[PDB]
Amino acid sequence: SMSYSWTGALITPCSPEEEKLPINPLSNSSLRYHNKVYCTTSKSASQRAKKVTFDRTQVLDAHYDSVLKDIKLAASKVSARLLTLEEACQLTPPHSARSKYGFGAKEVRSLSGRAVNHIKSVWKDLLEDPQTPIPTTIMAKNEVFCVDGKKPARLIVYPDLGVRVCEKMALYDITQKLPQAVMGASYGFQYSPAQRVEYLLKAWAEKKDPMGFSYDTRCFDSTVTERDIRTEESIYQACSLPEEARTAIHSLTERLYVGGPMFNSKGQTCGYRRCRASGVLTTSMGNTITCYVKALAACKAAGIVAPTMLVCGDDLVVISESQGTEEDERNLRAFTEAMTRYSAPPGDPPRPEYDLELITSCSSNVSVALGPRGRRRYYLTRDPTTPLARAAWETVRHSPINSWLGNIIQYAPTIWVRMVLMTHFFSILMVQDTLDQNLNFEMYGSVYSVNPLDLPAIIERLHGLDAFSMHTYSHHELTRVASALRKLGAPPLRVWKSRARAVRASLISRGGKAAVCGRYLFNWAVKTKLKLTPLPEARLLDL
Ligand SMILES: CCNc1cc2oc(-c3ccc(F)cc3)c(C(=O)NC)c2cc1-c1ccc(OC)c(C(=O)NC2(c3ncc(F)cn3)CC2)c1
Repeated sequence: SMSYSWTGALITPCSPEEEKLPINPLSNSSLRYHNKVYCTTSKSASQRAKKVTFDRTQVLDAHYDSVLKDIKLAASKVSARLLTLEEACQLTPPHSARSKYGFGAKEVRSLSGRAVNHIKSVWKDLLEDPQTPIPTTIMAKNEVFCVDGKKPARLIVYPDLGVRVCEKMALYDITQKLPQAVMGASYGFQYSPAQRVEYLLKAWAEKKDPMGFSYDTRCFDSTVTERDIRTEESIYQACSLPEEARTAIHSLTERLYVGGPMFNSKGQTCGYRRCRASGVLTTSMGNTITCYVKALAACKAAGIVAPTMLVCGDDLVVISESQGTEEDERNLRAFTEAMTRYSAPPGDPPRPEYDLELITSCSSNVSVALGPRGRRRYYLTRDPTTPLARAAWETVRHSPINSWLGNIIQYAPTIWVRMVLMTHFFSILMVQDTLDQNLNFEMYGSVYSVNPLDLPAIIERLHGLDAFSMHTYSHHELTRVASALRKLGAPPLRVWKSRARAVRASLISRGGKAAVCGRYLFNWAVKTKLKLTPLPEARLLDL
């Protein structure tokens, strides 16, 4: 069947949109930035709709059946509970999109009578009706990118706030338990960046002759079939559950997850979906389990020797025993053919790598830096151009949600985070006098809140003390930040190093947590190094 059907009505915005920042004609830097940086808007929504609309074909085999049976068996050992109406209301984030029924996240969170009783009828309706399609809204995401053409806008498909609370009642406990239970160590979302690196280093070292590859499915959400979604439901039903959860899970699968009509921001019918909805509670878990099932089966079909797998939604990495370059190349082609048969076709074909550092997954790669005594430290990095471009977007566009503080947290050991992002961020917090204030930031389709003064403790907990002493960066990391700065029209590293010395001194002068930030985060900026010791604060819980 077709992944989507369309009526011709536009995917409409709800906010003012901007494809490009206005150019300053007397600035060459403004010109370089204008030539390279763009924001996705509703205007490209139709181009995305064309790319994601296609017929799916699925051919399953004994390799697929065998893997599916094993994950159902592991799922059968899990016991999960219903969340009460109150717990599910409490799990709603402060600014979750308001309901069409005249109530927002504030009424849900505070348990206001009308919001609670509206959700109660949505819940009872799921128990008595297993068939009526649930309506959804389709919206074009506004994301900043750097060219090399332009990526069209990604689409978000989500049900009403009242339905979102009900999904949590039925499946929240499952999302917190099922992935780790059925995938074990392969479950990608259980690791901090230092633990992920440790996992990859152990996977690499345990092979006699390692080979690794990453796989990208072309438009994964659209490749998910109705049969794939009903299979996810049978995985969920393999768990031990209250009968009320079983009924609600079945109704959610048939009325929402398998498909349904999509409406734009104006209430006009946009189309009909017959694939994965991007904005449902089960998107991340469903994608991770389904990608894992299809990939493990494809590994068996291709004759991949001793695979160690790491799965993050549709992002997958397989580290295995190399059979030599010719056989590895034949095996990756057979893996791709099996993946395509299972309806998970490739975007870019996979390539075997014989150095862990050469694999790109979740836009990232492992890099090596030397410590002050010459010890090799391994950490995750990425090309810094798009994160730096996103950081710059907000200097002319003061957004209430920062789209680059997530980079400081995830990529804290990197040259580009330490020298540029940290320097710029702490500078702007001191100019605005917002240092000690909690701020909102986006991280993998979620709006988190963090206090900037807690950054040294958060970083040590997620990366270790090593994040504050990556002394000698690789030639590639050095070239990557220098080219990114040049391409965006930004000042070079020598300027950032001078600015960091002033930022370090200004933070130290404020004392307390601001002085800890200055001493730990900017030790790279001084020749007379302080001896950085473990933070007792890092021995606290962020998760
Ligand atoms: C570093 C850039 N990000 C990432 C870099 C990555 O590089 C590879 C990777 C690269 C090369 C390889 F050869 C193999 C693999 C990844 C992979 O697994 N591909 C299969 C991968 C995933 C993320 C990622 C995604 C979502 C997250 O979050 C959902 C997080 C996170 O770390 N979130 C945080 C947290 N999560 C869990 C936890 F317990 C503590 N902290 C801190 C807030 C990270």
